Amino acid sequence: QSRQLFLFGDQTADFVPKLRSLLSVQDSPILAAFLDQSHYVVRAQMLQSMNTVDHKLARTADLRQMVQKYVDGKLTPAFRTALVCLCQLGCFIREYEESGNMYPQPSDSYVLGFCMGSLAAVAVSCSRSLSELLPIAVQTVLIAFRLGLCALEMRDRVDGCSDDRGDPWSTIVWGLDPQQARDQIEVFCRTTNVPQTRRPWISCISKNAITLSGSPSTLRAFCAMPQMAQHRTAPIPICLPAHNGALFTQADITTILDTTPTTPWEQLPGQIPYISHVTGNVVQTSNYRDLIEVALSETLLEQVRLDLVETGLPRLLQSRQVKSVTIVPFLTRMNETMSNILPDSFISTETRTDTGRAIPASGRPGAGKCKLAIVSMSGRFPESPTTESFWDLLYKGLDVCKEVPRRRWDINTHVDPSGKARNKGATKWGCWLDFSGDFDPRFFGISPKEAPQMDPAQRMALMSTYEAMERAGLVPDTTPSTQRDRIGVFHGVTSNDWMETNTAQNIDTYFITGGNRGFIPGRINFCFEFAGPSYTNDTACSSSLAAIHLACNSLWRGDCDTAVAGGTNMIYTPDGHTGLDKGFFLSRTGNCKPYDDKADGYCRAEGVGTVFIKRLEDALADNDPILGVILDAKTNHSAMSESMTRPHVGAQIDNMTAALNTTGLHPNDFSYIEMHGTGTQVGDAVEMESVLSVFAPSETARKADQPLFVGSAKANVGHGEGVSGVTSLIKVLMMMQHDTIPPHCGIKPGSKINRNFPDLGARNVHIAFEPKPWPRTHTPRRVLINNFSAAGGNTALIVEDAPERHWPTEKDPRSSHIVALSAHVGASMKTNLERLHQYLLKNPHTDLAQLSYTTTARRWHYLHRVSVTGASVEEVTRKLEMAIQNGDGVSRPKSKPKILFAFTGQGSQYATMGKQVYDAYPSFREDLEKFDRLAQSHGFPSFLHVCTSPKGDVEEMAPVVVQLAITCLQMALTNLMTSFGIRPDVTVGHSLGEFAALYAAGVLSASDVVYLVGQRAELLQERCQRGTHAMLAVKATPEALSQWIQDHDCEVACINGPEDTVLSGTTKNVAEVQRAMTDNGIKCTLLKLPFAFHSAQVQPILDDFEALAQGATFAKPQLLILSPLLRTEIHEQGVVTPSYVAQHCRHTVDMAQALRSAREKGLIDDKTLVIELGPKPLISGMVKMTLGDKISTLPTLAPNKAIWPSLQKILTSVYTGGWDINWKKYHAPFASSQKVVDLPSYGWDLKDYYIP
Amino acid sequence: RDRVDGCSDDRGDPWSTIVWGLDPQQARDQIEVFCRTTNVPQTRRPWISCISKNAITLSGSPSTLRAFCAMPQMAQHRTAPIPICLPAHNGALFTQADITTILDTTPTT
Repeated sequence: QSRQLFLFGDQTADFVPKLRSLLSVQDSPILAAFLDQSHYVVRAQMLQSMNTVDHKLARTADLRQMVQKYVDGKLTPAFRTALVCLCQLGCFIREYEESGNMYPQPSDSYVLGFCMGSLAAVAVSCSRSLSELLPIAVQTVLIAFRLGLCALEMRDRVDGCSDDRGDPWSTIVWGLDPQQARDQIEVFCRTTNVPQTRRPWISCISKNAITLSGSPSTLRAFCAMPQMAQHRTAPIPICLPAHNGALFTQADITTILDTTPTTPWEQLPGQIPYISHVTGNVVQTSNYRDLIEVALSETLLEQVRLDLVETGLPRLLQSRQVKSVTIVPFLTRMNETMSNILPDSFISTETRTDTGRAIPASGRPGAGKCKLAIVSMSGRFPESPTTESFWDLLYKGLDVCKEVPRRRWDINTHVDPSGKARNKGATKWGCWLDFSGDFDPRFFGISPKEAPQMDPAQRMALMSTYEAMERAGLVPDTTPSTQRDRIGVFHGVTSNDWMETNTAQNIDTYFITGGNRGFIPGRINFCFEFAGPSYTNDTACSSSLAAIHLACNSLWRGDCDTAVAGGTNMIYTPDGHTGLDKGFFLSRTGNCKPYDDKADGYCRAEGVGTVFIKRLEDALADNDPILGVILDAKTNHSAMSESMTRPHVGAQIDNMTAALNTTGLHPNDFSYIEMHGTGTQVGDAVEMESVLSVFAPSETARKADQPLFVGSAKANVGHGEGVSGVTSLIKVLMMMQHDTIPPHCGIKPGSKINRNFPDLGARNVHIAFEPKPWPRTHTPRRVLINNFSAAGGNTALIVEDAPERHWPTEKDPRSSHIVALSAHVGASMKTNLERLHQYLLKNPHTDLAQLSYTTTARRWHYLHRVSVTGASVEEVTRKLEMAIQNGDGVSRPKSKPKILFAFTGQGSQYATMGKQVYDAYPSFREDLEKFDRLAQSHGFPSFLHVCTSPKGDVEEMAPVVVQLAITCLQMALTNLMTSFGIRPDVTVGHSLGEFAALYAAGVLSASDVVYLVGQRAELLQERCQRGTHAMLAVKATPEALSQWIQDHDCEVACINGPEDTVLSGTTKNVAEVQRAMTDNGIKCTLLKLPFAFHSAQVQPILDDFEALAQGATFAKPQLLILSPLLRTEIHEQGVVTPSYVAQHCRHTVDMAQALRSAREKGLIDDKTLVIELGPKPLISGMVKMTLGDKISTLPTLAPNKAIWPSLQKILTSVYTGGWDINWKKYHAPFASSQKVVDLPSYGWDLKDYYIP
Repeated sequence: RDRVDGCSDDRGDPWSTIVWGLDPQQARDQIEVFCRTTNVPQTRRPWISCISKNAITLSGSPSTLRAFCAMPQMAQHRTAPIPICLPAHNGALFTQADITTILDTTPTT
């Protein structure tokens, strides 16, 4: 039968690319565990067996840093053995963890390893599943690291002068017989007098070649001599001894297997047969420890005989498969090489190779090992009250360095000699925000008296946070990630001006409480009701970026699902100017002016900045507008510096390298570096060499046609000293938005770069002087952000490009759309209306469905409200203009109108009933099909064909089907209105709609309504006779008809209004009454019916129907029920019983009296919404005639009409009344429109709360 | 469960019980007679969920199920309640359409 061969290679392989592949896999738990544990064990072992100087150079915290330091020549040759074994085992683990294949088994597998590739073979052969292989593989990696240390020691014991001579200890010589090579070695060593320990030896004996190992000096002298010139040679870059039984001994292996006891040697027996690379035979079955010892003996004590392997492997299978069915192909699984040899030696029989990754996808990577999506942003910057103005200022390369105005403080009042007194300034520059006093306290539930005592930074942070929340379409408690208890606030602030100390004009009890320093995030938590973790950070000049790091850490740990990371910097008290302007740290000139031969300092600036961060999975599920993705945050300290102030090049290099190692990206994947650009003459020099060392190390470096640009927002707005990190992140996100690298304003056109950067261009590192196109392509654009502080802390943030998801374009079936606006006052209502109107005029091509989705489902709805419906953006624009002109929302609302559900009788049936809602909302369709199945399980025929098929009207339809169709349609409509959030306050049904009213009131369950209606209809069909009675609609008061009814034996069926009554009786009596009152001028309508309820025709079924109704459960009403039978209200448990339901079908429907009594009792006023549920509005006329024209009746369905005008009028009226709609369920079945449109920001009702 | 007993949001009482020493056919006949005599709607009838060899399990709405057991001709049998409060194992209440709705958000190519 077929078998599989697993092959493992030696150290000669190229493992760095493959190992880099393993470190990037994402949905493999065992592989991640294997990498973590292998690094842990090697980290433990390398302290014991390394000297102090060599350990400090090679010390690593993670496997990615180990792989980095290996390629930099900071490790030793001992690490190569460990890393190659680790790569082989990780490759096996990934191959079998991604395909989901059955683990290799003893009876269908073989394992073979070459020249230290046998350790992984032993580990794999001693396992039954991938769970048992994890600890064994970690132990094997430890043993492989110990094998490398033993060979390094022997290398130094033979050639102590070869600490630098890591030259090839081996070479390949072609066309040389082993015996001739042996004799030549002997003669050369005898003639040249070489010590016995330096003699060459043959490591490997292949068929067309042999490998010669030895000390580089003697080996090269032996090869570089006559009698070997004919042979072609190739050095092998390995620099360790091996395969020499004259140098190693069993006692060397015993030292390797020292820290590896397992209580039973057979704790791990062997399963898969094992083949030796020095014999070509199957090794006798043993346990793990006895097989590792064999592997090390073969590696260090014996010659690797590849010719014997090639001869014996074919014979091994031939002796086995011959006893089996037949010799069949061989799957060959490889890790480094030696496949290509096997199919050639095998083409005599059997061979194949492998590949695969075919298990179902999973849930996205967890809280860790996952990217963080920035979904919105906001802030305030100098001369930029928005992020749009900030970009417009970046684009042209403006600097806004400016002196203090009289608004904050007048320098002329400070005119005085050298400031040796208190509160004496020494510098005059500074970039303040003119718009600092503006606030809207009422939006945040704050008294206008309390507002002046608040810290301005706090108020601007509040408004910016709301703006960022608006820009992401984030509504708390609407998605799993936006539950109020899963939202944290992470603020970074270092200097608080006039927040806790200065105030003297006014003091109250609520002065220090509420604003100490922890009340910025605390007040954000309280005002927005965020009940997750809350922190503040002081890292002075990297407070905001370190706070973003803390927020990312909380998101990676799982402490929150959404993070609000920001920062503020205020200079309201200019006292800080004096302190810094003593060591020349501050500047007596303009803006920061980053790296150049002109730098003299930096200018302080104020600002605010907010970003909302989620995990990428949560933002993808919420349909949020991702701005960018965070890949890694890193922080360290430049503690090993001459002073805290002095920056250290090594520390910054280490931080940037750590970020790069974590992300797994090459330095050539980065197109922009956002530098800290402190502005000091020497400060920027250190950062530039750090950047070049990390990113553009040399000329002709990997930079060939991929330029790197550098710059900093400190050139445009100054040094934020706490908002620098958020400012830089916001700048970088707005570069991806506009696909443009802004010009750099640090260097004047007539100036020159600093002489310490002589050949920036030669390295392919440029500084934009004009806006540069930065197009968005299929390859994401990566940016590195840097932040430093004079406290010594360094933060580095790597930001990627957001992906392109699908945005499923598809036409929306709706013909019109609703656009909703709201505000907490009238001024804001007018402002928001004007802003949306201007926006739509400026962008006439916007999507209307997505506009509706954004305005309704992705917004919070305040007191004042407005709605508009249009078929296109132009119609909506006209209607918005009319709303602006007429007011429409500027006046306070009131009274929250009551909602009455009215259910129509049985004269409203028609084919294709409610088919438009059935085709619009899957929930309605599911409910209707559920009710049809429920009726079928009750013993009644299916009625669903009434509401879908257009064939057949009354010919093939019995009363049961049409009555059940009407009733179940009304119940489904009730469920649909309940989903949208519409809760009735009272119910009323006419004749057959009474049951739906009871269902809506909570009295009956769905089965009890179906049961009662169907049983009543079946009794009617069975007992009564069709066509005996008739109904007569008469335009006369029921009192005036007493004589005509008391003489012709008729009866009053329904009293539908003050002058509308329906009479019932036999056909002869009905005709006689019609003739009699026709001659009197009365207008009558004759209705022919097969069965006449509320007449004498239903007497026989009364007793039977009352007995059946005993089985139904009548519960306590949950809401008022208007009873046309009792002509009063029902609000107790015992009123509705089987006796009530029996009388209802026989006595008169006094709809007029029920409505009149409800009006008198004050239960329904004229300003209440009467939502008419049913196939056709008939109680609307009753309500209009009985109560008046001042009551609004809202139909649902109609025979030949579109639902959307009617459905949207209900939602609009309820929404404008003051009630809350479940807008997410109104938009749910239309995925095309579920995209957030970038609309204007909130129309803040701003006022100047400036304190003198 | 809510479609049959909307007044059983609080009545999460045992929708099932175990009755020992009752033949399935005798239980079926007694259920039929009780339902015919007491005029119970077709959706509230008891049904046998499980048929072991020594016992059977009777499922139904708690109100009708307890009234059926709490009557003569079943006093002899020892009964215990199963604290489960959901319907199941009833082809007269569920249908292939319910299963199709269940397997909605589960396509594999």
